[PDB]
Amino acid sequence: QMGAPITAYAQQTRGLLGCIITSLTGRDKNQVEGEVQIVSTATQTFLATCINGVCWTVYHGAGTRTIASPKGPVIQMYTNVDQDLVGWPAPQGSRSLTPCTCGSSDLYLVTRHADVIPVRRRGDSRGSLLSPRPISYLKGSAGGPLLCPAGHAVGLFRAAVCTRGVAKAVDFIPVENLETTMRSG
Amino acid sequence: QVEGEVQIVSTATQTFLATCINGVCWTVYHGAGTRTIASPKGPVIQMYTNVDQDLVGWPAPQGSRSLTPCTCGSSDLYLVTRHADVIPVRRRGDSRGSLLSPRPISYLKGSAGGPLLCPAGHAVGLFRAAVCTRGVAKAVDFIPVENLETTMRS
Amino acid sequence: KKGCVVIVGRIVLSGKPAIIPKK
Amino acid sequence: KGCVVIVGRIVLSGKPA
Ligand code: NA
Ligand code: NA
Ligand SMILES: [Zn+2]
Ligand SMILES: [Zn+2]
Repeated sequence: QMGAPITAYAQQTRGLLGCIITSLTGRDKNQVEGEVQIVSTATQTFLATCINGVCWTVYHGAGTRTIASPKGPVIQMYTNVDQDLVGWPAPQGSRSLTPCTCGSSDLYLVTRHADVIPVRRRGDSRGSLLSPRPISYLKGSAGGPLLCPAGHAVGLFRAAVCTRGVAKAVDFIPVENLETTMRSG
Repeated sequence: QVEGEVQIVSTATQTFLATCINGVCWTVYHGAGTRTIASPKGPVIQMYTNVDQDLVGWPAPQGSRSLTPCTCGSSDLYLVTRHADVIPVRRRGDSRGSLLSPRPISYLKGSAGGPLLCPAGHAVGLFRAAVCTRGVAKAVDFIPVENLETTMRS
Repeated sequence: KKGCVVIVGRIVLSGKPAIIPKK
Repeated sequence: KGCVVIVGRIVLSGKPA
């Protein structure tokens, strides 16, 4: 692989109207590809990351919603309001990332525009942008992955740390919280 | 239409690479010289010419995309060849890097002007020349992105 | 009930540098 | 003198058509 070097591309698969209809029916026949899915509700759009066969995203984006699938709506396998996590089984066709095991502190955040931005880990759930960006550049990226140099999942982007519309750091959900969530359940 | 950051270019005598960074399509002077670049509307003249840094640039052509410069300072580089091969390179200095696994010189041939990327896929520099020992490339000379930025500011 | 979350796109990290095929 | 001509393109992410 996912890194060395990390590169990403985005592809749009559904328009506004199609999204609404699919949201109501809960039946999505579109083919799936990739590690990260760009997802949307009626009020917002964000990201969902596949890790170890599970499609994870932020609770603040997905709430308790089901996910549209070829077989109709799919209920979440995991839910953790306190940790701001939700997980569904990874859609057929998707590819999963695997958790980081190298403990690196040099992270790379993948945006909804498929840009890769370097992030220096400063704590369990925070990292600073090497080069700050306007908050608009990060909008709709929550639920997206923070990868280590080897392209393995270190955490999921939760919220930016802004000051005057400028993102200087990011709060993220470390992979560890995913395990804790899966055991809770 | 899919866009590329890297162009495979050629003159009547040689073939090499060009990389788009910051709206500019850059390459090596030793390859392009003072030449213009072709376009559907005729020749386009160089925007920049830096013989000393062995650098030249034209406006980014159609079907291209600009690559972001590296700002992480990593020493783990990755050189992209004209064949789309990725060569891991360890940064040894401002404009120098050693291949993790040496390659026959032919493997790098025609790649000058191509990019050296960091772990984030950003531009650390442009491949300038292979450093060879009896037909084996063990290191590379490159133009740091900083030089590109400087050239523009000029 | 509420409506479903819907996949409207995807981001692919597994792609490697490639020469763009000439149509 | 002759122009430099573009004979091909490379996309770093591998994005397909
Ligand atoms: Na990639
Ligand atoms: Na990208
Ligand atoms: Zn790792
Ligand atoms: Zn970098």
